[PDB]
Amino acid sequence: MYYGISQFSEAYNKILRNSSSHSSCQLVIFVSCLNIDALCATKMLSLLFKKQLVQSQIVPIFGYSELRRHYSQLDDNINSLLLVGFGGVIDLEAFLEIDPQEYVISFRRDIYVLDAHRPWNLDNIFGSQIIQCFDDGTVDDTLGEQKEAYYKLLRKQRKKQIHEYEGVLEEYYSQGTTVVNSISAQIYSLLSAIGETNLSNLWLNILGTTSLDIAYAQVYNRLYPLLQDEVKRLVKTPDTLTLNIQPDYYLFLLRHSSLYDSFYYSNYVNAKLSLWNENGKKRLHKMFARMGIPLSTAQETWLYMDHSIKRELGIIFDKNLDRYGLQDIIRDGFVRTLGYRGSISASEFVEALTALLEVGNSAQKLTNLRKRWVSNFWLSWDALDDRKVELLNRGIQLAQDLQRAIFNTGVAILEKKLIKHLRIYRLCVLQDGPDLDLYRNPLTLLRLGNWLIECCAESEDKQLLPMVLASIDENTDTYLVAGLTPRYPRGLDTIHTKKPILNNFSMAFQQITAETDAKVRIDNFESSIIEIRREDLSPFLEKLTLSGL
Amino acid sequence: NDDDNTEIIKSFKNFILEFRLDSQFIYRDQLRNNILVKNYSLTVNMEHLIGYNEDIYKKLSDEPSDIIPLFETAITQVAKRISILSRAQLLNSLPTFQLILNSNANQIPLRDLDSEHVSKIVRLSGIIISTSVLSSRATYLSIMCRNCRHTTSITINNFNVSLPRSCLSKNCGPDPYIIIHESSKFIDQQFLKLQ
Amino acid sequence: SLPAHLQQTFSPEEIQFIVENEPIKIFPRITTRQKIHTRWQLITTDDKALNNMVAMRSTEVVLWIALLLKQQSKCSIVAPQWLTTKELDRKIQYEKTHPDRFSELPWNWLVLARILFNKAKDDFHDPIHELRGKIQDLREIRQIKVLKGLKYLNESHLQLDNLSLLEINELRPFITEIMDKLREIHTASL
Amino acid sequence: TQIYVSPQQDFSDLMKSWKNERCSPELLPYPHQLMKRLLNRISMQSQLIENISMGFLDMQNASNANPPMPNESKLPLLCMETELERLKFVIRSYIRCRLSKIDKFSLYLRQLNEDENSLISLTDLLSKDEIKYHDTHSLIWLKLVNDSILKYMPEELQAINDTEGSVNMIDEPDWNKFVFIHVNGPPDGKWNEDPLLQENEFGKPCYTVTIPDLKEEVELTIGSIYVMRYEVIRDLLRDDKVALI
Amino acid sequence: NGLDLMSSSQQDTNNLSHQEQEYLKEYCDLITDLKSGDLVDIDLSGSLVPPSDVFIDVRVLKDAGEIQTEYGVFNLIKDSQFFVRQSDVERLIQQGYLQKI
Ligand SMILES: [Zn+2]
Repeated sequence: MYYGISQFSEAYNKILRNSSSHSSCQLVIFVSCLNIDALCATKMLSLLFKKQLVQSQIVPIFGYSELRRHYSQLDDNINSLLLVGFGGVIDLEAFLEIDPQEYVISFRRDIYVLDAHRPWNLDNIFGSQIIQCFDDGTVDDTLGEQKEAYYKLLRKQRKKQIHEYEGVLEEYYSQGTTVVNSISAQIYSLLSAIGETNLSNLWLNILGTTSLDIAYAQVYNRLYPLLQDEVKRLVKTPDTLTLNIQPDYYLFLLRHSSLYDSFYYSNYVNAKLSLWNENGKKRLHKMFARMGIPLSTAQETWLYMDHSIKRELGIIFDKNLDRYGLQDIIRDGFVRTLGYRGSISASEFVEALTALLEVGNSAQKLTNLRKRWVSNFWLSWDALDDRKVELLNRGIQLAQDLQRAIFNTGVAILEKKLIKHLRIYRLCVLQDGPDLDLYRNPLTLLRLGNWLIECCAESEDKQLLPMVLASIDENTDTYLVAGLTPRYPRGLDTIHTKKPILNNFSMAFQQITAETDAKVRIDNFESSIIEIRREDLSPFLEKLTLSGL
Repeated sequence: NDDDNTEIIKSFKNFILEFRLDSQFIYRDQLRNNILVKNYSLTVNMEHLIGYNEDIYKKLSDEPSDIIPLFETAITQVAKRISILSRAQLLNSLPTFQLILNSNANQIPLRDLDSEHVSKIVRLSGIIISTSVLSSRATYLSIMCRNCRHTTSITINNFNVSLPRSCLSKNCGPDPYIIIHESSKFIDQQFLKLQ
Repeated sequence: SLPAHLQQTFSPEEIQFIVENEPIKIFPRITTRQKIHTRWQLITTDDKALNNMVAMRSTEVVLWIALLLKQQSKCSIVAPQWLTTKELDRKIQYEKTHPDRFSELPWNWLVLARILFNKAKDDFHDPIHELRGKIQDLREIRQIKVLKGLKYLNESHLQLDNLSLLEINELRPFITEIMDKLREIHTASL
Repeated sequence: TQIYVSPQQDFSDLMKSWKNERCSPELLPYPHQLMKRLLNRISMQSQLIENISMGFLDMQNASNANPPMPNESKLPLLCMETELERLKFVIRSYIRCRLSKIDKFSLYLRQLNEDENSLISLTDLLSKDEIKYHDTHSLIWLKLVNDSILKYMPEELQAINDTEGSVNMIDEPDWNKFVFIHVNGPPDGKWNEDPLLQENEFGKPCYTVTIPDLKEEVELTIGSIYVMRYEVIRDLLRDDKVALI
Repeated sequence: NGLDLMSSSQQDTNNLSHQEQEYLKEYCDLITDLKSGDLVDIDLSGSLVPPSDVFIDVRVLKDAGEIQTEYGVFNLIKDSQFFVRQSDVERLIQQGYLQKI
């Protein structure tokens, strides 16, 4: 590894020696837009560098074209550069035509790349001195064999060693993309090693960790005890600030919407009870009647909801959920209270942030969309501070609206049975429908796909197949295709979790595009999301059917 | 009996004098600006009351008609505290302050009202179809006897009193009292119809 | 400075600046004693205090320098004597018992309070909310006394012994104009 | 001024002069020597900060060497530059206020200047650039108003400096405006050798002033804020005896 | 700053009379001349809000290239945030190229 866990501080010191100045901006940070963990890490770094009065600039970027153009724009004055949320999986030097002899003097510049994706470019570490990254503890133990082959490959019977090295490199490659650690977690480890921990840093670390609950529950479960222990280690006065471990549930905005809607819109409850048809609603009404909460009482705001039932809700759930089999909905979460404002949970706050990112405020229209996205990112960033709450109530109401729209589209999809079951991978295309303009956002498409894959997993089928989802943008006449990984049921043991399910869609797309002159545009930081032509979708599809996945 | 009333009044006065968000005591400034313009009233939002402490809201929702007057007299006590000087010891033309509430609870249709909504706080919407003419109501009654012929005063609240039996201590009648209309305080009441 | 009518009175930012250009006490966290190193050599403040400074000792600096050192970890501001509950209690008792005289308070009243409450939060020995409420009560009663005293507006003169800068500033454009109008009426009538 | 006790005394005098000028209803004279010292001080301060910045920059960019130690390096330079910025702001505000006042009373000042009997001359009250400003502004405004309106105006009243008829065009300053004062007393530490102050019961030395129009006598004790007209208090202001707020 | 800002206030300033326009031009000339005398080291046309803080956060409003500063360069990438000195961006803020003081 380049920078181990114990070396962070040392590297940090170097930054000061190259950036701490009186009247010169010598530090620029590029952030992976449309990502919560990157936003939390950027906030923590901004606070850190505002403490010691180190001048800096924050620049959001969306695509690799923007990254290349912005790097080409930069001047030689910038000694230190930060790249948070991307860059691990590709070789920057080849992309950025970096000449080490041009930057020898050594260490003319410094580029610190900080990413969480686990399959990363081996040459980027073992070949280059200018580029350096913060390892999470993977190179030391996992790559004890690949490095030997790379070092050896960097009298006629000696070709056996070359063949073995080539085979080892090939075996290391052709692996799916996954995430195994958190950027905010690494930054908080650095902060704990330095000695600048406090409540704001703990809150941001909690947000960054809990942003992965939907997709990387294994990482979340591996990392949770550290957060619990750290929170334990660290009169209602109008200036109090409380962080506690309160029971919480897999519910959609429980403390801001009625309990009926909370049960209605919850993805896990939907998957377990089939609420898209009438039998689901009948079962929900049976549930409510047997618990004993009146239907008129359960349809009121959580503030005015009955105090006694609010107190005994835990016992009611414990005694009633076993028959319906929802006993996996109860978990432990973090709750933050400040004075007389109210109570917010981490899940609710991250859903509000995600929805505020989603909604707020040919090539030219694509550029306009991308600048709208970066403006939404900045507005979401501004919403972080405690002095603004009209930028969070709006986010909560927009989250409610977006979840309603997603539910309305998913029920129609499941009615129409558009999910075609092929031999290898499932496929569905949203050819026509209402409010299809909302799905031009990749994060909204991922939300819809997450709900669909949860619904598919919560069935009796014994086939784990990748799912392909596509949409339409009639103005551009292009399909937005995103590949989705299969997921195990949330109520499963750890023995069948030897390795998380990988994603081969990026490899398949790149191979097809490199062997066939298709009219696509692969520039998103997510390598499994592409834009394809309406006329070019199908042939491409058959190609993907005929290619080794 | 009187101890509980004093405790409730103290709780509401502490709520008024201690509630602050960021760097502003909103309700005290509201009282100031209301007294300056001669609008003896105060507006309370449910969310602030619940966030401050839940027991006060629970008691208000339990028996509203008995608890509201205590709050409306705590308001005028605070107003007299923060509007006039003791001067080491006058007009004092400050009547009992009016309390106005706002809420965002679930609405209840008119036809849904039934026996379980008796003596409860409800929110509902309709259309006004007719307004009655305003009438007078008594609040501070100066009462004179006829045989013993002494003076007494009666204070009347509007929520939820008759001529006292026997005289105050010779051998008067059952209710030998009359109403002195001068030196009496009156307010306005109006009737409305909702559809 | 013209800006319409901003040439006649002081804006609140100017009041904050003129108040923060005042001495204050400080407990430094570092040492800068000369070797027996760059000279401060400032022009509008004595350097000998700053240069000949040793840690954990009392010294006097201007308020803005104290705030600048407080932004880093190089400072620990000492709160004044009048910012404590036991002093404000006797003060408020003095206003309550005397219904005609304004109590003696520094002319930086409410302003040093605002600055210290905004910046120097973790160095107070008393809870912040209690002090803020007591200061609010003081402001309330002084406002009542000012409103009561404003009724007499002679055309000759007036006396206001112990009013702070903000209280005079927010009342100047009204009292001045009313008295000027009265003077004009009287002079035109003779 | 004739000599300096300390530059901080000059700063205090400048601040007091600015405060007096901002609220006074009449244009006051010009303290030439104070700003003559202050501008030169600013010149040396800027020169030295630039020299030291050049020195550190050359030391850092001649070779790798050793980067400057963060301690006792950034904070002093920050303090000097921010102090210079604040002083520049104060000077700028004072100059702009004086420019606004000179713009207001241009015609009255010009009429006063040509009077030989007036012991007050334009040279004392103004800096040279202000004299040039007044001259050019008056000339251009007169040319504009003559080209716009007065060319069609009858000759008998074409003059804009007319003081006869119904209404006069000369804008005299209002000497009777009410101002807020703080009785500073004598500037000396003894504060008791002044030949004007008197005594009341319980000591409390006071200054006695009279209002010619109202036929009254008003006591002005030390340490009390008053609300008094400006005409009767010009001398005490000019003697640094009272300070306007 | 005595420039009349023809690059950005009414655009063509044609609602003024020609005499008023030449008066405006000569007044701009006078303002430029005035600060060329003994006050060359002070910018009179600067801000009049007293300097309260030394380091502030500022957000870009319009896109441009990179601008040279003293010992540094500021690349005005569209919609970015700077944590820079207060005494370095007042000119840009007055011009309207920056936001969120
Ligand atoms: Zn009787």
